[PDB]
Amino acid sequence: KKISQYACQRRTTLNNYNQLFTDALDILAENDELRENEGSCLAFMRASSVLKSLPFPITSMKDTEGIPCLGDKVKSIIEGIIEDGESSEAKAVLNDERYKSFKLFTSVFGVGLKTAEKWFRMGFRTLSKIQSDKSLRFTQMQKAGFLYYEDLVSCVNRPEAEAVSMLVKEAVVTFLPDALVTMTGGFRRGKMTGHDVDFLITSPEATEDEEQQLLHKVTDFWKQQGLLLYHQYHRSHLADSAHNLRQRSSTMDVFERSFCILKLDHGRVHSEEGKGWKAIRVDLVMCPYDRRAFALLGWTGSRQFERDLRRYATHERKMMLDNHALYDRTKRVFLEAESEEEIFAHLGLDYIEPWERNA
DNA sequence: TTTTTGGC
DNA sequence: TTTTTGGC
DNA sequence: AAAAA
Ligand SMILES: Nc1ccn([C@H]2CC[C@@H](COP(=O)(O)OP(=O)(O)OP(=O)(O)O)O2)c(=O)n1
Ligand SMILES: [Mg+2]
Ligand code: NA
Repeated sequence: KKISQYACQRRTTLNNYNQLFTDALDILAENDELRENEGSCLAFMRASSVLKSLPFPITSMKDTEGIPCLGDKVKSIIEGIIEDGESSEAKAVLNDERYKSFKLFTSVFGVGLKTAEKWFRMGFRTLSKIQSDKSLRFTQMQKAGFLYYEDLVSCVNRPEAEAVSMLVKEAVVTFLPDALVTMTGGFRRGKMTGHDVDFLITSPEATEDEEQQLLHKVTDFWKQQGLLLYHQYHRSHLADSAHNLRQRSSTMDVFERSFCILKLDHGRVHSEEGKGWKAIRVDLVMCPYDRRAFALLGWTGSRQFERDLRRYATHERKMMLDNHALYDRTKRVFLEAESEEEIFAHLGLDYIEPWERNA
C-alpha cells in the first residue's frame, strides 16, 4: 500500500501529473549540483523522482501524507506552489547570476564545473565574449562544442536516433557480421527526445582482441566516410558527478567505451533545408556477450533508477550490483542472469519495464 | 547545514 | 554527533 | 536535505 523510497520499487512512466512541482525541484537540485552540495542535491532529486511516479496531481498538503523523501524543506516548496502556482525558491535560483552563468557555460560540450567557475571568476557572462577573447585556450572537446553549438543545444528526435542506428549497424557489421546493436538510454525508455543516442554492442562469436579493436575500427570507418566530427575514449576524460557511473575500475576494464559527434545527413532521416546535415552526439558501449543482461540494465537508465537499484541491493539485500554482475555479499557467490527479468528476480523485485524506469 | 528514525 | 547518500 | 545510527 505504501509508496517505496526506492525508484526500483515504483513504476515511473512519461505521464507526469506533477510537472509544476517537479520543474521547481529539478531547478533546486541543479543549483546544488552546479555548486557541488551533493547531499541536498540528491534530496531534491529523490523528492522530484517520487512525485513523477504519482497517478494524480497534488492539489492540497493532505496529498503529501505517506509519501517518502519529503521533509520540511520539500513540504514548504510544495505548499508555496499550491498557494500561487509558482515557487519563490526556484524563481530566485533562475535570477541568480552564478546559476545563469554555470547553466549557459556547461551547455557547451566539453565544459565542466572547473572551466565554468574559471570563466565566471574572470567576469564572463556570455558565450560571444568567451569565444572572441584573445587569451583563452580551449580543449579539442570544447572546440567541437562551440563549432556544433546550435545542433547540440537542439535535441535529437526519434527519426534522427533511428537514422544514427542505421550508421552504427552498417559500420559494426563490416567487422563483426553476427553483432547485435541495441539502442539504450532515454530512447529505450520511450522518450521522444534525447541529448544523445546510446548504444550497446555485443557479439557471441567475437574474441577478446576483436572486442577490444571494434570501436577503433568503427570510428576509423566513419572517419574514411567523412562522418566523424569528434571522437574520444572515456578512459581519458575525467567526468563530473552528473556523468559518473560510480563503477569499480575492474568492472570498467571489461568494457570498451567511446563517445563521438556524427555528421547526420538529412537525406538519411525518414520524418514528417539549410546546410543539409546535423551534428549528433553518440555514446557507444562494447560489452562481453556473457555480461549483456547486466550491461543492458545498467545503460538503459534512468540515472535515478540505477542508483536506487544499487542502493536497494546494498541496504536491503546485502548484495552488490554493477554494469557487469550481481554479487551476494553473505553467500560470497555471483548470481548468473541472461535477461533483465532474471536480475530483478535475484533481487526479489517485481519486473519493471524500460518505459516504467523514467525515475 | 537542516530534520527524522530507531534502538540504547 | 557522526555517517551515508550508486564501488572497492 | 533527509534519513539512519
Ligand atoms: N550518472 C549517470 C549517468 C548515466 N547513467 C546511465 C543510465 C543512462 C545511460 C545513458 O546516459 P545519458 O545519455 O546521460 O542519459 P539518458 O537517460 O539517455 O538521457 P538523455 O541522453 O536524454 O540526457 O547511462 C548512469 O547510470 N549514471
Ligand atoms: Mg542518452
Ligand atoms: Na557540459
